[PDB]
Amino acid sequence: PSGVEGAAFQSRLPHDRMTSQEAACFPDIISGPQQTQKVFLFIRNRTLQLWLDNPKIQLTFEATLQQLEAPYNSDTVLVHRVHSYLERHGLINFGIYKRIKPLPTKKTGKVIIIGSGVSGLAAARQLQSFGMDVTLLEARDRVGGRVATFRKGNYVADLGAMVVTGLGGNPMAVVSKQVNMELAKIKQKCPLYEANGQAVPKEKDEMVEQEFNRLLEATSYLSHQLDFNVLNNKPVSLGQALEVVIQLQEKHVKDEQIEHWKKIVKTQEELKELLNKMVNLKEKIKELHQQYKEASEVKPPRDITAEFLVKSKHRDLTALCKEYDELAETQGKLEEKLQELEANPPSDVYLSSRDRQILDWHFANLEFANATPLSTLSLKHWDQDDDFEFTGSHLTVRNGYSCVPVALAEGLDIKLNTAVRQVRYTASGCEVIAVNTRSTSQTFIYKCDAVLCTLPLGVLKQQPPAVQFVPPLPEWKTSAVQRMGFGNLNKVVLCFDRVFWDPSVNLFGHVGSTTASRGELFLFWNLYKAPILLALVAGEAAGIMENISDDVIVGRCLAILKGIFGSSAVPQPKETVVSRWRADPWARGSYSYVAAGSSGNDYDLMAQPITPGPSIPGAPQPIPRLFFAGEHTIRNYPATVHGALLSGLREAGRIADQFLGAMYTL
Amino acid sequence: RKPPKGMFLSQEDVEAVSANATAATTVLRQLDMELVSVKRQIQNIKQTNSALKEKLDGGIEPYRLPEVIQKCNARWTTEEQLLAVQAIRKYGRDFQAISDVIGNKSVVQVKNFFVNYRRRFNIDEVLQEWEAE
Repeated sequence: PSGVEGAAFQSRLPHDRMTSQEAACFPDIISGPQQTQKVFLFIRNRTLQLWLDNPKIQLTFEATLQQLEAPYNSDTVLVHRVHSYLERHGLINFGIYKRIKPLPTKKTGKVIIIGSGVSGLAAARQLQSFGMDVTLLEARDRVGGRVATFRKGNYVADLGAMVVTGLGGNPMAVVSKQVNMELAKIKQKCPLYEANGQAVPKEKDEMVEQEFNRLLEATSYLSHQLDFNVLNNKPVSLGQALEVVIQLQEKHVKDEQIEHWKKIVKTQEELKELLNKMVNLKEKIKELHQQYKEASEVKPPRDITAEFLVKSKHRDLTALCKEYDELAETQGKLEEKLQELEANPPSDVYLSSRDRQILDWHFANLEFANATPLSTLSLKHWDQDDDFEFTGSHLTVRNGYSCVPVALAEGLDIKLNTAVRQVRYTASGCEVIAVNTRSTSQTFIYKCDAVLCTLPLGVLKQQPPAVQFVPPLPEWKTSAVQRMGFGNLNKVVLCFDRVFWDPSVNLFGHVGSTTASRGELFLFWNLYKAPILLALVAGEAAGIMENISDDVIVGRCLAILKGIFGSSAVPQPKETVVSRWRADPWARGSYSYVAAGSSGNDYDLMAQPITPGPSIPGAPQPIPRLFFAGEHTIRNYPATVHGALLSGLREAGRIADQFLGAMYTL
Repeated sequence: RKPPKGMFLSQEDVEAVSANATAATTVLRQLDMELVSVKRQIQNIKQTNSALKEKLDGGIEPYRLPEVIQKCNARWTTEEQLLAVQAIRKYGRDFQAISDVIGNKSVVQVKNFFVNYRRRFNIDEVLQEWEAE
């Protein structure tokens, strides 16, 4: 898409229609004459365009109106309203921009931000951008949270996020223009290699891959058409539904065979009933022939009864002889349907042991995508966020994705090595109690107007609590926290001094031995300028490899790589690193997933803020004080970096609208 | 509306595989036995038919007679008339059969004769007595 209309697309916005968001801030416009609505949408798109075409400099309202032309620049307040709404909700002037007008020296309001993960920093920058006082509290000694980059010498390798999924409407696209990230396209070719060490043949790679995708479709059919979504009171998972689909295929494979051979019996028996006719007829023919021969032996001249007997037996013999002839056209009419059927047997198996093992690699890939055993994904909802898929190829950050948080953290008040231990929110404000991670006796008290929680969902899930809420979070929020899913996947970083793989291929697979070990080191990535290969541990493997010695794991990688490339070509690695994200107490997982019994609606609960009760009973209903951001809070873009960012942009807008007022609603 | 093609997924089927924890392994093991059942019942009659197939070794070639290529004629000699009556006594109204017995008379005259000499040859008696068998 292109024009002002592409700016709306690039901002994840319908260009021809007003969002529920905009109806909220412009109830006059959206309830007014359709002409005004069209005027409004043009100013939105045009403004977005201006920002997008140059996102290194602030888009001031005056700069904006200058470029707008009549009749669109006739109503200065509609332009001011639009530009303000956009700026507030981070659709424009978000990220790292040069500020045309420097920030007011006098701040208003104090916000404490828990965690300097991307969602954290994104709100922090935005709130500071809006004239608020922000401090981020951070347990780690570095920013970025789950954006974690390895660096040593020239070696660079993301332990955390490492891919940008397409700039087609991706906010990272604006970020990349602002920050210099070396964005390198990922070539989608991926050769699998069985446990023996040798490539799957294209014939096989494709007939299994297509079965996988057909199998996925099948589950969607069970889900949406047959409403197979509950089973003995429990909710159905994607994994269960895949078994039931594979079974029903296996069941029909045998079903056809039974129908086939039961055709061969239906014919062997027509044959049998026909041979019996043919034998018994040869015996009537044997007897008549004897009889006619005996009657032709009576020498002539004979009486007429005796001449009748010859002529009669002769007609009678010829009658039976023509019957036995017609019956050997029919014996030779079934002796060949029989031969035909025997050469045309249906399929012997549904899938072979070697089929089902390459199918397991394609499942490992899903287990990777959703950081969890498919037995835990909701069948109905695991893919609820696929309409918002970005367009374009997938990319990697060749210079390490930490370059972005580090960029965002610039200019911000960040207390590192500061672990929050308790959150106190009252009708009159909030205080956050944190400790020094080095020495846990040094204790800190932070008073503030509002708290923004970007605590990972695994942290929030922890029993007993890593962080206490005073007062406790209401049940509607804690229930969503249980219900949701926080999964796990890990990485092994292999640092070599020779490039010994195919450089023109970015990623290649390893097919596992069992279904149980399908995710154990099933995929490798050649993403970096330097000689680094990167190995994935998905599915049920993820959680189990975490209790295994780093060296053993590196050993298995080497083995797998020996099998592929030969025991000679694979050196000892110079530097090795293994992630253990479920182990990390500042994460307790990698990202979230739509657990069975969960829905994308839980993601909305996760973001709804908390309002304390009144201090003095019978005093008016207070302001909300506890706000939530981070990957698990953004329904339409969970479990990603762009989604984290977006939730951070989101909470900064509502915190400002709460504590600074939204003047753009009149 | 409909599954991907070749995938088999009927309401009836899905239920029978979920009914209990091993309903899947059960129904799949019932077809394995239903199939071994047929497999050896095929090979049973494959044997029986082989046997029956052998008893017909040689076909019926020793048992054939050459063809009477005989130009059809019009006049009824007494021998041909006498053969007719006897054929009627042993073939009823199956005129084709009679024509093969008498040999040089076609069915129309065979089906004729029947009325020309009906009183003379007492055909009603003859057919009457051929009806008692």
